[PDB]
Amino acid sequence: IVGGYTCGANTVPYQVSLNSGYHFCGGSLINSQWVVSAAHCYKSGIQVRLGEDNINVVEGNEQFISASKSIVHPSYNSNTLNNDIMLIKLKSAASLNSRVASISLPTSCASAGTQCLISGWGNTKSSGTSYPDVLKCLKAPILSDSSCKSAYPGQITSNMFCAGYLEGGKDSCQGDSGGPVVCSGKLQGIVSWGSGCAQKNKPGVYTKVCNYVSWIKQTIASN
Amino acid sequence: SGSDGGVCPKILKKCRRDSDCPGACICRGNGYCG
Ligand SMILES: [Ca+2]
Repeated sequence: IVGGYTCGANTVPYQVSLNSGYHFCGGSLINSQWVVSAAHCYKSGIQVRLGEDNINVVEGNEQFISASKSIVHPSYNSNTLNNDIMLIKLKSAASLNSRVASISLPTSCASAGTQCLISGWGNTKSSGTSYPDVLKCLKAPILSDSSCKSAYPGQITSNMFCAGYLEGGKDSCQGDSGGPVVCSGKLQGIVSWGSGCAQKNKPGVYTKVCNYVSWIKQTIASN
Repeated sequence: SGSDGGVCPKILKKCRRDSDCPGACICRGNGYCG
């Protein structure tokens, strides 16, 4: 997260870290057994870390749970990033508490202008070495379809939206992928991609979660 | 990210060369994709 603020320990209780020997992506807990992340965050043998704040120090509220299943959307395209969503099943159920909690799925899509919370342990500079210990946060609005499509000619599919600031300065960045964009208490986005981080005219691009509610429910029901 | 305006996913990934990186991401001088 570039241009953001320190969240505060466990203030984003649905935020998880995906760890394969090091933190590489975020995710969002949607029930005691399932995490939503990005398809491009797929690895075999993922360990989900919940209740984390400082990912490099044991602080006492963490739960480490291995993924038993990591299910990429069947139509995910790794060049265009269309359908950039993945469901991870936990080997055992997380113990829900004030610091480890699920976030609701949307019942419809959010309109442009809606304010959201974006979070993660991604780079806190647009380039160079600035990977944080503690969770960082950003408030950012959903941008219009026309703004998004003009910023990224030919690159925006029906399954993507832009959020952030056309003036730049505030954005998600490398290490934030797969993490939450939450608006009015619903999980509306997944950190996906961008051209750089926090550059003018190049806002972050996010997976449109509202398009996948049926698929999420069906996958959870059959796995 | 590189300078070409391509699709660069925001994953944190260690790398030695561009082919280690997803999409249009390149391997930056610090050994991470961007
Ligand atoms: Ca910790």
